[PDB]
Amino acid sequence: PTYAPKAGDTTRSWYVIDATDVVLGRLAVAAANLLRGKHKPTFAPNVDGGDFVIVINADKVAISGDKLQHKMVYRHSGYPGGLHKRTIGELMQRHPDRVVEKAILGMLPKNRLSRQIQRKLRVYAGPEHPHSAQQPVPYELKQVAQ
Amino acid sequence: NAAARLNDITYNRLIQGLKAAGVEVDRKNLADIAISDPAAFTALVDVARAALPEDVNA
Amino acid sequence: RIGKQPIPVPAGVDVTIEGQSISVKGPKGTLGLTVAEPIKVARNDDGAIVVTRPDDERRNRSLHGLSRTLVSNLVTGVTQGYTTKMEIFGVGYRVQLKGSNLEFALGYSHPVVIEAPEGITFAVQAPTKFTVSGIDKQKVGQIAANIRRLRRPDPYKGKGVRYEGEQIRRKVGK
Amino acid sequence: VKVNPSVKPICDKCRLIRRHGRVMVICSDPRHKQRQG
Amino acid sequence: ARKGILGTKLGMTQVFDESNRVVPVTVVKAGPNVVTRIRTPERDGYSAVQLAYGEISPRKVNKPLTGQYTAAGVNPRRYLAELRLDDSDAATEYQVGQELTAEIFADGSYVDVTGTSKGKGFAGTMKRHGFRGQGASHGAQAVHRRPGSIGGCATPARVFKGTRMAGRMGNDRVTVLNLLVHKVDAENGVLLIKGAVPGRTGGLVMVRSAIKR
RNA sequence: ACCGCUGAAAGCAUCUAAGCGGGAAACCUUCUCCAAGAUCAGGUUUCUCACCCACUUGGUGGGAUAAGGCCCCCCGCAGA
RNA sequence: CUCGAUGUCGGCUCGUCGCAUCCUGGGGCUGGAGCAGGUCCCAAGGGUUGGGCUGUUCGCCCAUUAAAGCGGCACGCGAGC
Ligand SMILES: [Mg+2]
Ligand SMILES: [Mg+2]
Ligand SMILES: [Mg+2]
Ligand SMILES: [Mg+2]
Ligand SMILES: [Mg+2]
Ligand SMILES: [Mg+2]
Ligand SMILES: [Mg+2]
Ligand SMILES: [Mg+2]
Ligand SMILES: [Mg+2]
Ligand SMILES: [Mg+2]
Ligand SMILES: [Mg+2]
Ligand SMILES: [Mg+2]
Ligand SMILES: [Mg+2]
Ligand SMILES: [Mg+2]
Ligand SMILES: [Mg+2]
Ligand SMILES: [Mg+2]
Ligand SMILES: [Mg+2]
Ligand SMILES: [Mg+2]
Ligand SMILES: [Mg+2]
Ligand SMILES: [Mg+2]
Ligand SMILES: [Zn+2]
Repeated sequence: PTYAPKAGDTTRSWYVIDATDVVLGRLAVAAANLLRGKHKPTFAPNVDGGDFVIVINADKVAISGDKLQHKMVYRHSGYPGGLHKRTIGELMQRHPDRVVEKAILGMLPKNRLSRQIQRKLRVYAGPEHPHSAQQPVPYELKQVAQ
Repeated sequence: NAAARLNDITYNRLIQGLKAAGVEVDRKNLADIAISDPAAFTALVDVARAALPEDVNA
Repeated sequence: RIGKQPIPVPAGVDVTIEGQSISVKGPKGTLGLTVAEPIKVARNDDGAIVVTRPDDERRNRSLHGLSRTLVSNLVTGVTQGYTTKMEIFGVGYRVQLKGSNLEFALGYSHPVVIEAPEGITFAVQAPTKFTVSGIDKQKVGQIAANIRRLRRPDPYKGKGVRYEGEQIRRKVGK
Repeated sequence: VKVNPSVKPICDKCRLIRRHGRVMVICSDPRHKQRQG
Repeated sequence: ARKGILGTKLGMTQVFDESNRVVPVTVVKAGPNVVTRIRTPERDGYSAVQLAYGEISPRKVNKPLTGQYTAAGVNPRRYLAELRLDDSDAATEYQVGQELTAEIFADGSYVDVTGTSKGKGFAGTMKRHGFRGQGASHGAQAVHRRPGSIGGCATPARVFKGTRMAGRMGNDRVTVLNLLVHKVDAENGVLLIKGAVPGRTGGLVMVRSAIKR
């Protein structure tokens, strides 16, 4: 039978991604794949493989000006007329890490396992992170030539 | 695909190169090999890469 | 045909180049500027200003004229600052010099006071004539427009604040 | 400012321009100025 | 520059001013307060000062609270509350162990009084939200105080959140704005505040200088 | 919405394509209230800070406690 | 679609949403002297009365008001009247 990962089989590592000029979608896809563990040959869709991901410089991500001016973020509180909208520009002014985190979470499978997968994600706006005790190796986006 | 991209090649070209080299190893056994003998998988990658044509876009 | 024209340099005391940025000095203060990336500002045999750009491109041809006119205005201002002469029309309408600010009497209950921004000089010659001077053309024009719009247009009687010698529309009314 | 889907100059001094993605006609006569909408 | 004090609502009376007008006043016993603690930005993230008010027997205070009071070196009180200052902490005008009295206010000033409104129990819609009810005659059948309709129809097949209905009422925290301090009595330490103050007689009340004035 | 400053492409002009302003009971802060079940379940503090038995010795079963709390009791303008 | 049942007008009670804006807010033009208007653009935060006649909706009228807006929600709402 094909290999099925057991408890204790999976191993985790720490990655730090600098988002100083990466496009938001590119960075989100890379982080989502790293979190899920699709880069490992031991991957199984029912097992939370994958590694911890730290994103720094979340305020420096690359977004177009028209997107900053026109892309909406919606929320409904549940009350009548409870729809609240903010632009990506205001969101980046206030909580830049939330824009990145929302983009990443939109790209994970919509099931229970993603709730446990996303616990390994840390997004910081500045160039510093508190997890120096762990040793996050830097990760850069690469494209395998075809 | 995970193992191929680990060895820096796409699934596309790995399959095409294995077909060109005439290796008829199954996908099931290819995945088993990828998990169990990474050195053997690497050797298969070099074989497929060699069998690939000089320019894949012509 | 603007942009393919060198800029004469009367003084150019401290013309410097640092990554599409320039600064100039002379008889007046210094003002910094950053050039657009596709447009290059270069020095010539007698130190003139020339703007270069990769030809045959819409976004480059458009930026060429802007890059030339910006630096020409900069050197013109550093040599002699820009001054605007505007007058006041209307019965009893007048302006007064109150220290550094200007006090206006345009028929309002309250006294209208305009505070002079940094780098801008105000001068009153006559009770209904006054000057706004400065180095930066854009700032001088902005303050002049602010002062000009102190009153709504009046085609019937013409009372308000006007630039010197400009023609405003008129209507018969009654 | 007249607002109609069809804007075209009325007199010889009306200038047809396009600013901020808006096709509009400017002229010295204030009652001649229009914009598309 | 907000000032604040804890006190007890003593009840209402009436008084006359210089223009010989009657002034309905609420008497508040703005008792002596001790601070016991300062909230600094560098240590908590905000600026505020604790306030201790109310005489209590030391036998009635458990060991943790007793230790908290011991650390600040003051005798335990009954109530403990924080006056949220502005971001301009200034790290001064308040030392641990300082006493505040009623003379921090003055005649003619304005204050904000916060308290806990009296409890009303389970209250119907007419009392709780001023619903009109239905008619008492002309054929009405047992709907004299009933709400009536609470929604539409198949579109939408639900009741929206926040619809006004019957339920528990009162016991809320309430603040009243811009109350004139008619007079401060220094000897007995009370404030004569013109108007009504939330809560019952004997309830704890916090008095603050009005932000709007 | 509208009103502009600087300004070429297009030697002029142009609120605009670079840029910079003003601008409403609309929007966001500011005032009032709820709020960490905010499962990312926070912060500042203070108190106890301690035992015994069994066992396959187990992040195991029990028992006895500290700080503290609850029930019982006398009541409330707190309340089905 | 509903015939082995989907209760039909008007009113009351409770609402909620849209803006094609009635008032309040901001403007352009005017055959806009001023007061007042007309027309067009932006704007939905709040507000938008009480009676006479009629089963009425609608409509006419009385007295006010800053104003007495237009619509959707099973022509909202009868296991609420
Ligand atoms: Mg009644
Ligand atoms: Mg009946
Ligand atoms: Mg009955
Ligand atoms: Mg009855
Ligand atoms: Mg529904
Ligand atoms: Mg111009
Ligand atoms: Mg039928
Ligand atoms: Mg039948
Ligand atoms: Mg049936
Ligand atoms: Mg309605
Ligand atoms: Mg509209
Ligand atoms: Mg007239
Ligand atoms: Mg008008
Ligand atoms: Mg509205
Ligand atoms: Mg608002
Ligand atoms: Mg109906
Ligand atoms: Mg019925
Ligand atoms: Mg029904
Ligand atoms: Mg009915
Ligand atoms: Mg029903
Ligand atoms: Zn014209």
